Amino acid sequence: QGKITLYEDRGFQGRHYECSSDHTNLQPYLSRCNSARVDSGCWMLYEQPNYSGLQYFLRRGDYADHQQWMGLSDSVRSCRLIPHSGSHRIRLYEREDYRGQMIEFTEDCSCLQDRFRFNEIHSLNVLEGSWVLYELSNYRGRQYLLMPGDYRRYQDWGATNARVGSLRRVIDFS
Repeated sequence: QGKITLYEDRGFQGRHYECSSDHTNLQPYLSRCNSARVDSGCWMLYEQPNYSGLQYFLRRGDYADHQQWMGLSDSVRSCRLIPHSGSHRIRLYEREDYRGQMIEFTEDCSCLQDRFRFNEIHSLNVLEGSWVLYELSNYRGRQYLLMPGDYRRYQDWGATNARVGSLRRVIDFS
């Protein structure tokens, strides 16, 4: 299991709270959360409560500022713990309902354009080892979490589109 420490203020100060399980409302404990520390496991922070807004992928390490975990927007009133770390297999599909060209990955892909021509995914099948799609390559944009399941559209993970640049697998071992 994962275990992080979130601090209402940066540099790990002010009020602090340790979460070892999925949460939908941290407002009562944290009013901001400008920094975080991940001891183990992969955690995701949501700008909105009940995971209803933007998400930030966090991994084992120390973050003294939000902008470090890709915090595009301060705040953060909820957080979830990402399960799965065994095998990592996923089958991205061009069109919805697993239609059109398909490609399967089993590791990190910094540059999809090298493995899959299409620059967007409108569906995918995650068998194991949750994944994290990135709008662009070199992981420097938006990020979406794909838990183990069956996706037939991009709206499943609440996305503005399908545009995909890269993808990684979530590991709690590291």
